[PDB]
Amino acid sequence: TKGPDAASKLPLVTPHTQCRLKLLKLERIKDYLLMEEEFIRNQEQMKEERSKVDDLRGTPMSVGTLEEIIDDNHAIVSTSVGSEHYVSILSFVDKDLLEPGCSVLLNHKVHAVIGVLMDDTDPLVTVMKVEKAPQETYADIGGLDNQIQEIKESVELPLTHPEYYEEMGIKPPKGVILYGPPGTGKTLLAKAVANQTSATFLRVVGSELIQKYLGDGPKLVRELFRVAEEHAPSIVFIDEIDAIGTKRYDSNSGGEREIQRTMLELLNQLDGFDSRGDVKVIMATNRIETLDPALIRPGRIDRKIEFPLPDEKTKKRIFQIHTSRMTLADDVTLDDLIMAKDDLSGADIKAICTEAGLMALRERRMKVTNEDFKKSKENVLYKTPEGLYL
Amino acid sequence: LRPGRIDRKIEFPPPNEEARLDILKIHSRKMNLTRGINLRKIAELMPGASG
Amino acid sequence: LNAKVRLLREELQLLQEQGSYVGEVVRAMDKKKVLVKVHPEGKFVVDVDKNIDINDVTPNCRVALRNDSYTLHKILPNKVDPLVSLMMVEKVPDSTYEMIGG
Amino acid sequence: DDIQQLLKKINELTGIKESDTGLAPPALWDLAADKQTLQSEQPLQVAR
Amino acid sequence: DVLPPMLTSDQKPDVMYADIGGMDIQKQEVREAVELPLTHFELYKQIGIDPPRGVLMYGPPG
Amino acid sequence: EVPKEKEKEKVSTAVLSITAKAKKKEKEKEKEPEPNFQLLDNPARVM
Ligand SMILES: Nc1ncnc2c1ncn2[C@@H]1O[C@H](COP(=O)(O)OP(=O)(O)OP(=O)(O)O)[C@@H](O)[C@H]1O
Ligand SMILES: [Mg+2]
Repeated sequence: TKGPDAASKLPLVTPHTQCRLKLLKLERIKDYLLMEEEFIRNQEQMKEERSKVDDLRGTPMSVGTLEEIIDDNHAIVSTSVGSEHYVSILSFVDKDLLEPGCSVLLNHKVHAVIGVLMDDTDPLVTVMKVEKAPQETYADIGGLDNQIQEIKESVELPLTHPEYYEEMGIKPPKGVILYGPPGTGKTLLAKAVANQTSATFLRVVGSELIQKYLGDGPKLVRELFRVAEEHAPSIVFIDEIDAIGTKRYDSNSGGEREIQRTMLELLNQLDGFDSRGDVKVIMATNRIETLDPALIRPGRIDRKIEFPLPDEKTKKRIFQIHTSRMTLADDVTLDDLIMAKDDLSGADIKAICTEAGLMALRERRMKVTNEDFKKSKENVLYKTPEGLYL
Repeated sequence: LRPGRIDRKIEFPPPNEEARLDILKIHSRKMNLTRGINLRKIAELMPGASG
Repeated sequence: LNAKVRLLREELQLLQEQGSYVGEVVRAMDKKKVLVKVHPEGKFVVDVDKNIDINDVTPNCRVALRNDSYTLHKILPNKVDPLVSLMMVEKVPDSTYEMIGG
Repeated sequence: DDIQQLLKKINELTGIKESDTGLAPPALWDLAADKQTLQSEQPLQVAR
Repeated sequence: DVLPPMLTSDQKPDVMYADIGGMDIQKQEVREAVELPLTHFELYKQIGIDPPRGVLMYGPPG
Repeated sequence: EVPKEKEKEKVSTAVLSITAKAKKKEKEKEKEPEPNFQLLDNPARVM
């Protein structure tokens, strides 16, 4: 329960089109940043008893795991060898931080209690922690307005307006799936939440909760959710949950049962016996028909958001987004692609724009043309018999 | 295969005519060919043959 | 002759010095202190020496600790998973664009 | 480019915290605790 | 020190070319594919060929 | 001579990209031979 961590993001100069206004704004960023760096360097360069006490402290402090504190100055600790000891307790510890399972610090020679290390989170989870601020705010999310509204109600509003719900006793949703075809914005709508959310964001990948050591997966999951609850009123983004989410079956192998165990621990965390704090789960998947009702349940996953292949208006707005930063030719009408009802994803629109720019560059030009868009679509698109209907 | 992870998808069609000739030359340079070897004729005699 | 004699002598003197363990830094907590886990035993905190700056001790990096006093004394070439570290291409294949046609 | 490099430089200058380490506040410590570190190390809990 | 460090190809075979009868064509082809690249590779350089590493044998059950 | 302990000075103001502009604006608005003898005394430190 340390409190929210979130991420540090510098301000975003509003202009994108190459402009002296953009230059001026970005030089404003530069000058304040240089000023911060100055203050740091200046003050920290321009500008006893505890020193000797910490010297007495064993220099190569080891880490054990406390077990069954006894008395006031004699606590039992362990070691990373399977052995354990009835070690002494010095006068340097704050005390009251020593609880069973606590990763304690110990002296190399004396093997006493010389610390508590109330900071031990597994590397496999701290690396997954998010501290960058990916610049994907809710401006490049063409259309998808209903999905963004739902996700905003789920994630933002019980942080920036915790009065609507308390006014009427209702409690905010705890989980949201984003499910759909290959390329719709299910990950952009997570990136933008990371951007505008002042709460900690936690990457997660389903293929990351499957661990080699038997029983380690349903401990990594506990570590993940304990870090989420302890460290922040946060958000946990399990991308590609179909990596562990498949329906539980009887199975006849060890690995499948272990994966199912990881699922069960995830479910116990989402809605177990005890409770859940202010951790909001955002899950992503390409197929929702291949998941366990256990995790698709509306107690752990209170909202489900389809991401259907964007319609005509959304597709228009997506070309708008992904060509805005390009030198367009006046002879280009961004409707030839719109009108055709060929399955076009948001990623497909992005690839069309990129490929079109490339064809122009090959034509020795730096501004798109209608023929270039036509060739780009034709050479980008990847993939009922006639007359069976009508 | 989404155009977000694999952006471009090149195809390698079975060498057509005179592309088969190019491959014949490439893999027959380090060789001892007589005056009167027609790598073109070899190409036609090889229809639809991969590299 | 003096140069070669002295080189051999210094080599012997420096080679008679005890080695150092190789562990991985879980996280660089505080300047001059690093929480590093050294295989196969548990994880210890260190007393980083003066010859490498703390900023270069990033998490998940291989650090050598003096076998005596467990003092970090280098930033080893961070690397993991030999299964794949034996995967980067060292020898450039011999095929050339001139070997393709059509 | 140099804004990015200055971000890197400031993160190098700072970005490391002193951590908890369980150090106590004063008025409750002990000096001349050498009695401990002169009588200690009891490797029991492995006795049954 | 570097200690000079197995599984197969140490139970030295016994059958021989005098033992195998007939199949002169098969012996020729398998040899040109398997042995000569290892004994006379100059013959292959002269023609300017890549030795055929890899051959497959058809045939009834035995 | 006693080394005059110098004040702990800082780094320059760095280029805020209009520092030089401001300085220029303010500026514009404002607009023994050594001898060849010694004559040593009677006890002479004659090296
Ligand atoms: N509404 C949108 N506006 C702009 N780009 C979009 C939009 N929806 C999707 N994209 C494109 O999506 C790409 C990222 O992949 P996306 O989030 O769509 O994948 P996904 O299939 O939903 O999820 P996952 O990444 O888990 O496979 C970005 O390149 C972005 O161009
Ligand atoms: Mg995505």
